Order: sequence, then structure tokens, then C-alpha cells
Amino acid sequence: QSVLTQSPSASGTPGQRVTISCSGSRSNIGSNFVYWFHQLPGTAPKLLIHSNDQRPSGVPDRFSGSNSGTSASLAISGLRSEDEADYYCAAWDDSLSSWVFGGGTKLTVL
Amino acid sequence: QSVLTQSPSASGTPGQRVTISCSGSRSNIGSNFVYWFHQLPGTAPKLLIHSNDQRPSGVPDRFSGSNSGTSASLAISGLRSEDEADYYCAAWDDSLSSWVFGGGTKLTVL
Amino acid sequence: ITLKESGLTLVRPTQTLTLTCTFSGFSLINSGVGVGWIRQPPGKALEWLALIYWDDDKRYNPSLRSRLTISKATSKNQVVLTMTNMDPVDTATYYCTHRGPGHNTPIYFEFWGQGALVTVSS
Amino acid sequence: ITLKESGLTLVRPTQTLTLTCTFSGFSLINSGVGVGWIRQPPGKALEWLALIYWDDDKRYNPSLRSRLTISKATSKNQVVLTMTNMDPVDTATYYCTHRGPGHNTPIYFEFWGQGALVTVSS
Amino acid sequence: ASVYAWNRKRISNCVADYSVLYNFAPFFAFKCYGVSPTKLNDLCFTNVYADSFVIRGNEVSQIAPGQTGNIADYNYKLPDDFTGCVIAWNSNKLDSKVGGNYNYRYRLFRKSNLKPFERDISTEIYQAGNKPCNGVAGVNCYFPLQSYGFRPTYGVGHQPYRVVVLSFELLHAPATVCGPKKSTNLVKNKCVNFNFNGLTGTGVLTESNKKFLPFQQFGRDIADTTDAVRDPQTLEILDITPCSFGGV
Repeated sequence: QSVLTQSPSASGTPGQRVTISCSGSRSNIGSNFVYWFHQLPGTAPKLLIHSNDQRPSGVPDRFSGSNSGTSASLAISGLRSEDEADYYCAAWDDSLSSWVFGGGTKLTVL
Repeated sequence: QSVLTQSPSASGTPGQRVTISCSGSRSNIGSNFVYWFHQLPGTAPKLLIHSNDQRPSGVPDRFSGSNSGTSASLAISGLRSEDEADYYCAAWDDSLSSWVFGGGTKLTVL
Repeated sequence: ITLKESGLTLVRPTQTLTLTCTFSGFSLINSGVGVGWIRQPPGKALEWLALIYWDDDKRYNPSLRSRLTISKATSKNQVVLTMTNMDPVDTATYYCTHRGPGHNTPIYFEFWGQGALVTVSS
Repeated sequence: ITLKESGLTLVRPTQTLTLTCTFSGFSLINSGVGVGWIRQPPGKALEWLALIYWDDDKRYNPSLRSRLTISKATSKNQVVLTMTNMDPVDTATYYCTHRGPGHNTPIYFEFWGQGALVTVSS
Repeated sequence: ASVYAWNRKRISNCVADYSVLYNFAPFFAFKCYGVSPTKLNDLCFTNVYADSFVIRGNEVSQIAPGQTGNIADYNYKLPDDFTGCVIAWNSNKLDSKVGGNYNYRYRLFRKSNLKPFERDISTEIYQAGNKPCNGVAGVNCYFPLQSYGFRPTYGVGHQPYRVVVLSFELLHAPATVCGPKKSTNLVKNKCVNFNFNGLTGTGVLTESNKKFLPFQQFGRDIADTTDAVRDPQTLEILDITPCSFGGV
């Protein structure tokens, strides 16, 4: 309800498309915008998708986002070797009145 | 594996139903369409049933087909005296990458 | 729809066979349409030789590959089949047959030629 | 656009933390701009601390409210964070982040500082 | 055509008749964006494109605005401001060869997604982590195009469908293509409401005796009263006189 849950591992292979899920609730993810971050080890995270479908300037086209009801998805096309890092959800929760985050997914390419 | 096997003789009697078997293998008869031809002495054959259950326009209803796993059957009802001829199987064998045929069945009415 | 075979029916061994199927009622320019060849020894079962779809996909019988060349002459509405190194075991009847479309799946061998008894002897 | 945190990195328990994010390239006098703070334990998921808009609307994390005080010094282009009653569980890294305008909706956490590892021990 | 090299065509300067489409097939997919199919036969457009190609079964859903997929991502993309119709029907009857039809191929790998209505044909070898091999296998160094493998036994989800997309245009149109404007048999000697090629009026029509020059279509007496008109079908000149009226 108040914490977003992501599966921990993705494990694709180059040139393939993969998806990362994020389940929220009626109160935070289904009535607010969903952000999507990414943080290689030892470095501040960096925005990838805000407002559920828009990319800040400087992100390749292959990253796409989607929100639907109470679920969220990130679609990575052209999987490459420079993308194995952590992926986080983020959403504003009206019932808690604060930003909440997810666990994170590994996404190690083979 | 690479050859369909039919009994050489059927030997029905008028107004009766008889069956003709066709044994194949995992690679050809169990994963492709089974045709059933009928060649009379001194004349090109003539299609009877394609796609295991369909009859080309101009064949009586009494001819029926059946496929089951890696075996095949043709069902002739209302057996008559104008049907004593050769009946052949045919199916495409992916392992051989060619059309393969059976032995043939006699079906002589008494 | 009609087909008819023609060529030399008798040839000695170590020679080449040529056959020509001239047809009428369909054209090898539409989609679906294709033409094939099937031989049958005297008193034996049928055997598939080759096939040629409308987009020129020359499928061959693998065991008889390295011996066969099938080609079409669409301008004359005729197809030519060729098989080299004939032998007395290749005595058979050769039909040219037609594969068109059906109602939910392609039809194969719905119409046949009339055969051309080919003897290989001296 | 750049941000950078600074302060004391080591403190005993039951003391208070002060941190100062000095930035360059934007002013907390324009419309939109606001600055927030976000902490992350070592090897865990992120956690949101506090936020301060341009008209001084000091939003806080409720569970950590009653402990935090964020304030601005716009003249010096710097923001100050303060947290009392530290404990060994609060060893973490603290980032200062920025929210400016986008193209049809505000962007949040578009730019980050570089963190300041804070250890609470003796 | 195969989907990665689809074939555009223009249709202009005609009297488009859309009453032929319905008689074609059961039309597994027939949906229109921005227009209704029944009200299609009466409007006029500048230039009408028709884009035809062949795809799989479970991908017909990707031919729609704003849908990210694999063929709507790499080899056919249509705008979010689309206006037209799409029509797709199952053609397993004519495209499925026994053993696999490796003649319909599609782009599987690309560097970036493509702009709307963009086509690319180059079959250059795809990029890998490091400098690709050479049109050969390797760590990645893949090859872009991939075949389909249609066979007659596949389900109706991997069976071939033929699809044609119609694109219209409507802005500042010296209209070139509309629908057929049906006519009705002529009535003479009776007070009738008539509509001759746009000229609307009422009166009884009588056979004329005046010689219209071949490029003229209307006749006028003094004070702009339309006195005569030539039939647009048989070119006979017809006289117009207002039916009887008066005071009592």
C-alpha cells in the first residue's frame, strides 16, 4: 500500500528488450506521477523518466516508461553492457504525504 | 521415423465402413498436415482429403480423415464397388525436408 | 485448369531427362500458384521431385538434389524440369501438378497432369 | 548546474548534524526552483528527508518530522539541513537535489549533489 | 511486400468509391481513426496514400498511434496525429508454404527508433559492445533482418495477415478525390425541384430550341433569371419555366 515492490533481477542479453515491474496502490502510484531512476555503484542516481513517460534531455530513446492503473513498467530496448545497474521506482504517496521508493532490480546482462 | 507404414489390404464389403491406418513419427506426421490420395489403375491420383479434415470440392461425404499424435486414419463409409484402388499417405518431414509417402492399401470389396 | 507433359520418353542410361509441363488455367505470377513434379515407378508408390512457387522458390528433393534443376519459362506459360544421369530404375510416369489456394490452407496437388511414361533402356 | 554538500562527517550519538548545500546556476528566487535532501543507507534503498520551495514551503518527511529543520540563506545561495538526536542507524549518505521546471510538468531530482558520507560512532 | 520495405502508393484525381472494400473479405481488422466508415464515401481529400505489407498475427495490434512494440518501433511507425483507416485480413490461404516461407522478413535490430512514416532498407550488420565481427556471429555482431517462417499449421496467432493502411490529407485542399454523387432519371413537363450540377431551382422542364456553344452550361435572360440548362448526362438543352401561380 505504502511501499513499492520490484522484482530483484532482470537478466537479459544484448540487443533484447526487457521489462521491470513496479506495483503500487490506489493512493500513491495510481493517482500520482511515477519517476524512474538508475544508480551505477558509487555514484548518485540519475533521472531516466519523469511523469511516467518523458525522458530528461540526455537519455537515449531506448528507455520507455508506462503507468497503468496501479502498475508501472520500464521498457529497455537495445539492451547493452553499459546498463547493468540498479533501477528504482519513485512516487508521491498522499496518505503518507512523502516520497516513497522501491527496492531495486539488478539487471545483469549476459 | 522417415517412412509411413500402411497395411497392404483393407478388404471390406458393400455398405460397410472400413478404416485405413497410417503410422508416422514425431517429426513428420505429428507436426504437419496429412494428405490422402487415391490412384486408380492407369490414371493419375486424385486428392481426397487435405489438412487432415477437409475435402476438395467434388469428393463424396463418405470419406473422413483423422489425425492422432503420430498416426493417421482415413474413414470410408458406405463402402461401394467403385473404390478399389490405391490409397497413399503424404506428409512433409522436417527432419528429412522432403515429401514422404506410404506403402499403399488395397481395399478390395467383395 | 489443364496440364500436359511432353518430352522424350525413352533414353539410354548415363543420359539426361528433359520434360516440359505446359499448363492452362493459372499463371505463375499470382500469389499462391505453384507447379510441381512427381514420379512413380511401375507398380510402386509416388515420389516427390521438385516444386517451384510463384516467387521462384525452387525446392528440391534432398536425396535427388545435386542432380535436378527446375526452372520456369513464364512467357510461354510453361515449366521445364531436368534430371541428369538417367538409369533403368528411373523408369516411371511423371506428372506435373498444381498447388493453389484453398479456403483456410493451401491446397497441394489438387489437379494433376496425365503422366508421361519414361523408359530408360536401350 | 551544480550542487555540493559539506559539513561534519563524523559525530557521536545523541548529537546534531548540520549540512550545507552550496549551488550555482539557479537561485531560490525564481519560480519553480526548490531544493530537497535525500538520504540512502549503505546498500539499501533511498529515503526522502525534506524539501523547501521558493516561497518557503518547508515540506517534511512525517516519520522524521519533529527531528529535522531545513532553512535557506538565499543571499549566499546555500541551504542548511539540521537533524538532532543522531543514532547509529543514521549512518548513511546524504544528497542534496533540485526541482526546476520541465516542459509541461516540474522535474524532480533532475540534478544531484555528490553526497556526504556521514558516520555516527565514537 | 515485406514489412521492412513496405510500398507506398498515391491515389489522387479520381472518384474514390469505398463500396468495394466491404465485398473483399470478413476483414479480421477494420477500424478507422478520425473518420467513420459509413460516412467515408462522401468527403473529399487532397491526396490519399495506401501502404500495404504483411505481418504476423499477434502484431496487428501494433498498427495504431502511439504504440511501442517491435514492428512499430523499428520498421513502421505512424504518427500520433494519425487520420485514416487500417484494414487487415487473414491470408493464410496464399502466403503459407509447406516447410516455412522464409521470404517475408522483418527488421529485428536497429540503432534508434525511427520517425513516423520512415522506411529504411540498408541491411548493414548491427553494432556490438566492441567493433562487430563482419556479417558473422560473435559476441554480438548480429545481423538485422530476420525471416518469419510461415507454415500452414501455425496457430491463428502466428499465421500471416495482409494489412493495408490508408492515409488521407485534408488541409487547404483544392480537392482532388471525393465520392460519386449519384444521379436520378429526368422528369419533364412537371413542376419539379431540380438540382443540375449545383444549380438549384424549381419549374417545369421542356425541350429547348436554342444553340448553346459547346463550352457553355447555363443560360440566362435579362436580370440573371436562369432560363435554360443543359443536362450533364446527355447534353440536351432543357428550358426552365416557373410553374403556374397567381392571385385569386
